[PDB]
Amino acid sequence: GKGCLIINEGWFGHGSGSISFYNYEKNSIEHWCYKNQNFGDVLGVTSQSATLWNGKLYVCSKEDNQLVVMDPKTLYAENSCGKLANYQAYEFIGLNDDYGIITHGGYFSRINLKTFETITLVSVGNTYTGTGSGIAYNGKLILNVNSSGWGSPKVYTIDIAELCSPDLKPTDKVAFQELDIATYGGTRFVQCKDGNIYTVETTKDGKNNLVRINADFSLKKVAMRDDYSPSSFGAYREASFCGTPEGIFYYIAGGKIYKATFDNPAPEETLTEYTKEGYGFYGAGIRVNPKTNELLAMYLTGDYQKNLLVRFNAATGEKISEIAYDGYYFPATFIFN
Ligand code: CNC
Repeated sequence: GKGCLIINEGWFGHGSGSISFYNYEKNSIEHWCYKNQNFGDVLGVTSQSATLWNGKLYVCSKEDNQLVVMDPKTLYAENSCGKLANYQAYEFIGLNDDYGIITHGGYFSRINLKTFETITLVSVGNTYTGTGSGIAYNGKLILNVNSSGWGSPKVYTIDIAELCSPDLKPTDKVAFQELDIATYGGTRFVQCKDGNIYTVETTKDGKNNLVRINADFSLKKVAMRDDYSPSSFGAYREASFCGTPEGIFYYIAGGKIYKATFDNPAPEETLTEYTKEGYGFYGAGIRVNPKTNELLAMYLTGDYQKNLLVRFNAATGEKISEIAYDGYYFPATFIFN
């Protein structure tokens, strides 16, 4: 069936995160989709992020069941990992066939994708401040470090081959370089068909730059809208910044959706002026499906009891559909398969 997955934080203090399914053909929402496919097994507490990697869906939770690896189509569990570490799991970042990264509120971990052995790296620069998103690119991990913490760490690059050493120990001072990309909050990484990476700098003074990272790791910057906000490391969520392989980017700025490019990074024109009265953005806020030309938007009310998903045309901004539903879900992000 045509649709999208919604990763839910879940109701902190009351139950787990969960996976909902917005069926577009039915214009219906189905809840607890992982649970109902896996004989009552559940995600952890605060399911914040998921990642597609080598045909599997990795779903992170901050606490308890910190990682579930599942089939993207069926949601049948490959591995329900339980607690990986004494650090909160934020995101999964793929390195290769053998290894991934788990980001945290302080440090980051290497995870073996066969065994689930989790090694937390405690002496890699100022990654003690927290790690957000990241991406594997041209033999390097590009890592969103919490620039708001002590020492103002900028984006790190780390050699994947060094990270993937079979002799890696938690105290190894794995070499890094800093890129000139301040990330005072959480950012995201988009790979385009040019073979470059796109991300969002947010500086100490709150200026937002769209940053192209080249295959050489040299930078080109252009100013985004000043009213763009990253996600806060105070309560880590995936940032709103996303985009297509064609170089069309989307972000939330001043509570409105913008379509942007590298040539038009700070648009005055919105994608849409859509509101529903008393619904505000939550979680990641937006994600684009490049395969369908669809932008999905997630909202809830001020008391968190009522939820809204809206599906737009990603080119023109016209509303295709919406669905309103009750419950303490706290939507985190969208996944398209
Ligand atoms: C609103 C909110 C929320 N909060 Co606060 C945020 N942002 N929060 C707040 C505020 C509560 C009061 C208010 N203004 O309504 C506010 C700003 C004070 C707060 C505070 C904090 N929050 C924090 C975080 C990280 C979190 N918060 C969430 C619970 C995050 C929530 C999201 C979620 N998925 O649950 C959240 C969006 C919704 C809570 C709610 O209204 N639920 C409905 C209500 C009917 O249920 P309830 O059981 O009575 O809710 C109570 C608890 O949620 C409690 N509480 C709230 N946050 C925390 C955090 C912890 C660690 C603990 C033990 C309790 C809480 O306060 C609520 C009383 O109204 C969280 C899941 C968000 C996220 N997705 O990461 C997350 C906890 C993750 C985890 N598994 O540990 C802070 C550490 C932020 C910071 N750096 O200061 C801090 C810790 C407070 C503490 N207890 O020590």
